[PDB]
This record gives sequence, C-alpha cells and structure tokens, in this order.
Amino acid sequence: MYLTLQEWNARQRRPRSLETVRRWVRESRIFPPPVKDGREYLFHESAVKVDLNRP
Repeated sequence: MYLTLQEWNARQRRPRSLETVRRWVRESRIFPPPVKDGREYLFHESAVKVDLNRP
C-alpha cells in the first residue's frame, strides 16, 4: 500500500523532474533509499526528502 516514485513526488507541494530526484538520492537527501528492483525503484511510504537537521 505504498506509493511509486511518480506519486511519491505528487505528495510534495513543490516537486521537480524525476531524474532530478535521482540526484537527491545520490546525495542521500531521501531516506530510506528506494528498492533497486534490478532496474525499477519502489518508494516505500517511508521515503521522504530530508532538509538539514531541524525536524
């Protein structure tokens, strides 16, 4: 009952391109990382874009 990358970003009120998110994951800005299903990426409902250090 989670959400795929597409919808995963549809929840943010200020998202961007998909490949743009791929950079975020590279910088480890999101967590927990997506499931590298060989080639796809499942964004568990636990995935979220972090800011810096002030939750």
